[PDB]
Order: sequence, then structure tokens, then C-alpha cells
Amino acid sequence: FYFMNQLTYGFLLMITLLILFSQFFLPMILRLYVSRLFISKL
Amino acid sequence: LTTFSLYTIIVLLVITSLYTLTNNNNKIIGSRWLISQEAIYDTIMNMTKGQIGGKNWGLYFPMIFTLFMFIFIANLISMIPYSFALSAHLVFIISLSIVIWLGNTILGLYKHGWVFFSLFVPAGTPLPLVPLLVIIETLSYFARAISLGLRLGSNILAGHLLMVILAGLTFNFMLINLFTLVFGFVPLAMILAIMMLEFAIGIIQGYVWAILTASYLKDAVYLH
Amino acid sequence: DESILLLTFLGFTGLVAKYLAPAYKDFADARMKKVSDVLNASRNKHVEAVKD
Amino acid sequence: KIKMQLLRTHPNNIKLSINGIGKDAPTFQESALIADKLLSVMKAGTYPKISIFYNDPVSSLSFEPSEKPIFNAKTIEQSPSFGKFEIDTDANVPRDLFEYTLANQMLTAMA
Amino acid sequence: MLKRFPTPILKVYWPFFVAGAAVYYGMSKAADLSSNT
Amino acid sequence: SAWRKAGISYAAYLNVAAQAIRSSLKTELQTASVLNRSQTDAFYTQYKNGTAASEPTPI
Amino acid sequence: MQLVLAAKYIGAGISTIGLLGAGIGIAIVFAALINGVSRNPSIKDTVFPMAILGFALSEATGLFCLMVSFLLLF
Amino acid sequence: MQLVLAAKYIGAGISTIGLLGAGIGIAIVFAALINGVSRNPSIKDTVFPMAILGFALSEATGLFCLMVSFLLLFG
Amino acid sequence: MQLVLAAKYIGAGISTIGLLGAGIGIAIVFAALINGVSRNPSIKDTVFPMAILGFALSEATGLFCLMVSFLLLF
Amino acid sequence: SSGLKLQFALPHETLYSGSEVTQVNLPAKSGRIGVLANHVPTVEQLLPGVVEVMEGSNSKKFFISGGFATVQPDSQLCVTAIEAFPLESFSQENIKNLLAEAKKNVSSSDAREAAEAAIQVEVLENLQSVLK
Amino acid sequence: LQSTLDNIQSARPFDELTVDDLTKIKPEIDAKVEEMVKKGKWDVPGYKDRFGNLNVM
Repeated sequence: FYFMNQLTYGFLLMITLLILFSQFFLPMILRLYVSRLFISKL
Repeated sequence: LTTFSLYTIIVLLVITSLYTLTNNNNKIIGSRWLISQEAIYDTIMNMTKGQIGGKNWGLYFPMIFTLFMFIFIANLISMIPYSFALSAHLVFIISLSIVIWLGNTILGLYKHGWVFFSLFVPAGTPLPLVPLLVIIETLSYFARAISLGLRLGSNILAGHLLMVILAGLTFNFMLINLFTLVFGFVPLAMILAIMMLEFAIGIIQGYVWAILTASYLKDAVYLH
Repeated sequence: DESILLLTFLGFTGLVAKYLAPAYKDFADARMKKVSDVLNASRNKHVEAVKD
Repeated sequence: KIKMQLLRTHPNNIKLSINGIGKDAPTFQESALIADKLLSVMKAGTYPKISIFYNDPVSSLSFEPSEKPIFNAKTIEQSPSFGKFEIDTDANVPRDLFEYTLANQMLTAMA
Repeated sequence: MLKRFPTPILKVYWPFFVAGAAVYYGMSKAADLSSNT
Repeated sequence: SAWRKAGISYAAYLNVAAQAIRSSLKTELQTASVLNRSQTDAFYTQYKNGTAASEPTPI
Repeated sequence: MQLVLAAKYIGAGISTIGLLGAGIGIAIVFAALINGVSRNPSIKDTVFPMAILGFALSEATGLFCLMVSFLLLF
Repeated sequence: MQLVLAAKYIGAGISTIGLLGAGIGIAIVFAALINGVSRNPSIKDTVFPMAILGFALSEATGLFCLMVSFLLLFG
Repeated sequence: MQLVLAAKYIGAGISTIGLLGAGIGIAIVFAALINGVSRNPSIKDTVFPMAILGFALSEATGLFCLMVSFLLLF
Repeated sequence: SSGLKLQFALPHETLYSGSEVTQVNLPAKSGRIGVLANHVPTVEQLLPGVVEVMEGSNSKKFFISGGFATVQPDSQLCVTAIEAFPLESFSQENIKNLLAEAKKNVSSSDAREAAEAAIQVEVLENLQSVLK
Repeated sequence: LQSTLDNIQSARPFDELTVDDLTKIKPEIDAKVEEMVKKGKWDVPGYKDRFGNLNVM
């Protein structure tokens, strides 16, 4: 019955997580990497 | 309203609960709740660098992360007993796999056009079996598609249902005569080991998903 | 019925709080002390590079 | 000459003395034959540690007495860098490589 | 909160969204053809 | 065949191989250098703990 | 009609031993893993996930067969 | 209904030798264990926990066999 | 009901041949035991307890199998 | 690197020393092994047989009286043996058979002589492959 | 340089500095991070030597 329900809300969360992780949650850690290496290299 | 859509809400709330409240005020030192996603970042980084090996390899490094974490989180939620099946809907997971495989095909066909079907001749062969290796590659070309989802959720359909039925076994173990209370501990430790294996069928199955689609992205972007 | 599974989960979390959390404590502490050590040592090193 | 040195000061230690060497530059036959005589009558395989003392010409007007150790075959499996090399378990390769090491090290010592 | 970075999601990840739309429309055909069971 | 069990050690095994290849030499090119390689004149005297002696045997 | 549920139950019976391929399979991987670390102790991290990775490849295939039992069980 | 539990009992009979890979499986792991301590004497403290890893969730698969043979017997 | 005890009996028949794998397995254990002690005389009764340990709780599977055969008689 | 560094060594004269090479073929206890550019680090005792050295040029064929092949982990293969051999000149059946029957006669003597006699029997019957 | 030494002695909050303050003291930080995401070189070179990869594999 609820293939549309599970599928549509899952795809909406898929688009949400892709754009979300990409814009926020990966480069917020990459800033930690670049900051640590920029302190260590000076 | 859907309890499964509520489960997706719980997924997004825990994903907020992995970085935001984790980060003690944007500190360099990288505290104990942040070491988790630090190690996850590095074990996906060192994975897909050496997997696809592209000069432009990190461009698909986001998606392999977000295809991992959804499967990594949705197989740490139904581990709690009083829950409903999240990842055990094979329709949804195999639908996701079909989306992934078809996106791989569209990506490679836009990159290569006609020569994307150069994958069907992998290695040198004599003449009379050149198309045969094509055929059961084409027969394996959508077998690449269908099995990948049909693995994992069917694991999870074998996962939690297992912890259903054996619970009923221990429910049908302890309503016969009182001598069932003596040395009736080893089914409890057996279902304990079942949950031990169930964390494996969450975590390592998610990493299996990630590593196989890493190989699939390498084959789809670069021709052999 | 399903309370047996939560009982197994309570025993498992008792084993986790017995066994895993001090090991992850030692692991995170070792990584933390190593990062703080190298991060402080680079600063003291280029302090002495200024002093040179 | 080193026999008449060490027999004068320690006649209890010396158990074998090779004589008849320095008439030519020695070949592999003599050194290999002495390598067989060490493992036929002296039983060097029981010995944990073996050292060869040779005379090392650093240059023409300089010289050197030098120690050169001989690792026995039991030690080779105890080597931290040993399992990198694929060796057989079914061919006794340390049990022969030890004798070959003794052969060429004593040949380098003589020549 | 979290510093927003404009990371390329549309000029990189179009075909998987395209395939998601295609599977949604094929699922429309399926759940209009196989919901009379 | 069981020379490791019955006969020679491995260096001596290849030494007997060396004398066999030098014995099956071409008699045109069996030079004086190869015959120098097979000139065994070393003598061994197994001294004892009391600085005793055996006779010098040609190895 | 009185047979089809009994037939599904014997079908759950015959569909069981396919986890035998699991029972052999993961075995040799750990066997190889011991031979992975016996002759080379300082490479074990290299193979410590890479063995167990294949574990989840084989285990799940064993965990194929009996869930095909279970939906044949129901 | 005179036949269904009988067929369940024979189904539990044929669902019994699926733990065949139990009786081989864990055993041959120990085989390499006896190899691994043989050709490497100072590795035992290394190998036996990992090996008992390769014990436990290698034999529990065989447990699956008899729990099928326990449930189709009873439930 | 005259059929079901006969089915129990032939079920006890088919639930018996699982000792195949235990008999092969403990044999492979002793096989690697002899092959590991012949290449290592110095370490024999350090390993032999762990060998008989793996022997014992490898044969416990076939023990479980024939007691399942006994209760399927019952 | 591509190719291989070969270091062939004899107690009187080392023939090759750091030469770049493509293929070597050499007799070990596990059988006749060919080694190419990279290889597993491996120590192979060398039964007396034939070693063939193929380069960018052709393959030179040697009879060899035994020794050790050793693959240094930077893919540098060294061979440490005793005797060299030309194309075919150094061996003749008149010296082989007439001595070989005497060696088989020595193989029925006392033990130390008979063992070395049997070794020389095996080496001459290996030289029969060079007779080819 | 004496003033830099005196500033260096009293202003090292080395276990509690915020990376937002590092972005505030260097827009080179955000410039390299943003260019690194735009090119996609998610590998940070020169990092693994002094700072461990720390992962499971």
C-alpha cells in the first residue's frame, strides 16, 4: 500500500542529506583539518 | 502520518545530534564526541581514495558519505527492541539501489556516449567467445543492480524477525513447568550473541554497501 | 514477550559500560593527548625559531 | 702463527687447527671443505653465537682486525624481519642457508 | 551555527536525482498498475 | 639421495658439484686456474683440551 | 489444502542447509587470516578489516537462504 | 492436520545437517591456528583472540541450523 | 496419528548425518596438529591443550546434532 | 622499477653486477622458477641445473652447480653460486660417461665416498639435460 | 620581535582556541577551504605524517 509513502519521504530525506552533508557537515571538519595543518606548518 | 516517516525524522535528528551538539564551540582540539565522525571521515577517505583513484576522486566523496551514513544510522535505530523495521522494507532499499544503478548508467553514458559499452569487453579473448563474456556481463550488469539492495534489507528482514521469533521461543520456553527456570540462561546469551551479530549486520553491511558502490563508481566513471 | 529482548539489551549495555567505554576512553584520551602534544610542540618550536 | 700464539696462552681452548693455507689465494673448495669440517667434527650447529676474526685491509698502508658474526639457523626464524621473505617450511632452507653462509663468510675471511 | 559553504550538488549530482525521478514515475506506473491486488 | 642424512653438508654438497663440473670440464679449456681451484692441501689437527693432537689429515 | 502448509514446512526444511556454504566459507577466511598473520605479523591491520569484509560477504549469502526459508515459513 | 506436524518433524529432520558447516568450519579455523603458532611461536597472544573471533560468529551460523530445527519441531 | 510417529522416526533418520562435518573437522584439526608439531618439536604440549580445546568445542556441534536426533526420536 | 637489477656472483668472478634485466630462469628446490620485474621476496636454494638470462637482448644459457637465489625486497635479484658455463663447450660425454661408470663403481664403496659418488651421478645425469 | 615574544608568552590558549577565531585572524583559511571544496581535493596533503589517520583501516 505505502510504497509511495516510504519512497517519497525517503527520497526527500535523500536530497536533504546530500545537500545537507555537502554544504555543512563535511567541510566543517575539513576546516578543522586545514586549521590544524596551518598551525603546524605555520 | 507514518511511523516510518517519523523514523526518517529520528534519522535527521540524530544526524543533527552527531555534529552540532557534538562540537564544543568549534574547538581545534577535536573532543571525544567529534573523534567518532573524525574516524568515520578518515575511514571513508582512505577507502575511496584508493578505491576509485581518480585525479578528480573527491568529487564523488560526498555521495559515498551520505549513502553510507543513512545506512549506518538506520541500522542503529531498529537495534532497540521496541521499534518497527526501518531498513527491512526491501521495496524502499532496492528502489534506492535501482536509483543508484540508473544514475551510474546515466553518468557513464553522458561521460562516454557510445564507448561506455566498452566495459563489456574487459580483457583479451579468442574470437568464438567474445560476445559470450558480453552476454553474462550484461546479465551481470543488472545483477549488479538488483542484488546490492536485495542483500542488505533481506539481512535486516532476516535480522529483527530473528530476534522476534526466538524471543517467542524463549516465551515458549518459560511457561512450561518451573524446571524451565533452572539452566535457562543459555538461550538468553544466545540471543545476546544474536544482537552481537546484529551490530555486525548493521555496520559491516553498510560498509559493504559503500565499498561495492565505490567499485561501481570507479567502473562507471573510468573505463577499466 | 519483547521484554526479554530489552532484558538482553540491558545486559549488553551493562557489558558495554563495563568493557567498551573505558577502552574508548583510553583511545580518545591517547588521540587527544597526542594531538595536543604535537600542536603545542609546533608552537614551542616556532617560538624557538623566533628566538633563533 | 695464530696457533702458536694462542696455544702459548690458552692450550685448553683450541680444539681444531687448520694448517696449509697461505700458499695461494684460496678458492671456494678449501673454505667449503673447512666449512664441512666445522659441521662434521666440531658441531657448530649447537653453538648459539659464532664470530669470525679476519684481517681487514682498509687501505694499502692500513689494516684492521675485524669481527664478523655468523647467525645460526635457529636465529633466522627468530628474526623480526624474517617472514617478509617467502620461504618454505617443507625444504629446510635455513638448515642449508646457514651452512652456505658459513662457507662464503669463511671464504671472504680467507680471501 | 554551521558556516554554509556553497558546495557543488547540482552541477555534480544531477543523474542520481534524474534516476530518482525516473524511478518515482515508474513507481507511479507500478502502484497504479499493481495496487488492484 | 639422502646426502644431507648420510653424506656431506650442503656447502660440501655444492663443493662436490664444483669438483664434478670441474672434472667434466672441457680438456681444452680446463685451465690451470680451474685446477688451482681443485688443489686441496690444507691439513687439520683436532687438538684436545690438554693441547693433545691427532695426525694431520689431508682434507 | 491440508498439504500445502505441510509442504511449506518441509520447504523450510530443505531450504536450510544452504547456510552450510556459510559454515564452510567464512571458516577458510579466518584460516587464511591466521596464515595472513603467522608469516607476516606487521601487516595484520592491512588484513584485519579486509578479511572480515569478505566475512560479511559470505555470511549474508548464508543469511540469504534461511530468510527464503522464513517467507516460505510464512 | 493429521499430517502437518508429521511433515514439520521431517522438515526439522532435514533442517538438521545445515550445521554441517559448523562441524567442519570452526575446526579448520583452529587448523590454521595450530599452523599459526607452529611456524610463528611468538604470535599466540596475537592470534587466539582474533581466532576466537573467527570461532564465535562462525559457529553461530550453525546455531541458526538447529534453531530452525528447534522451531519447525515445535512452533 | 499412526503416520506421525513414523515421520518422527524417519526424521530422526535424516537428522543424524550431520556428524559427517564434525568427523571431517576434528580430523583436519589433528591433521594440522601433526603437520604443525612435525615442523616444531620444541612446542608440542603448549599447543596440544588448545588443539584439544578446539577439538572439544568443534565436536560439540555433532554432539548437539545427535542429541537433536535423540529428541526427534522423542 | 621496470626491469630488474641482476647480480650474478661466483667465487672467482662475478659475471653480472647490477645489470638491468627482464627475465631469469633458475632451478630451485620447489622446481624451475622464472623471476620477472617485481617479485615476492623469496630465498630459493639452487639445485645444480641451468640458468637462463633473458634481457632486452637474447637469453644466455648457463649450467650452474648450485647456490642461492635471493630476491632483495626492492626487486633486486642476486644469484650466489659457484660455476659458470659457456654455450656448450665445457662439457663432453667422453669425460662424462667414462668417469661416470667409475663414479657408480665408487657408489658401492664405503659410505663417505659412495655418497659423494651418488651426488656426482646425479650431477652428471643432470648434465644429460645439457647433452639435450 | 621582543613585542612578538611578549605577545607569544601571554596569548597561547592552545587547548581552547576556536577555529572561528582562526578564520577571523586568517581569511586564507576559508579561502583555501572553499577552493579545496570547489576543486574537490578532499585529501589534505602533508597531513598524515605528523597527524595520524586514526581510522580502523
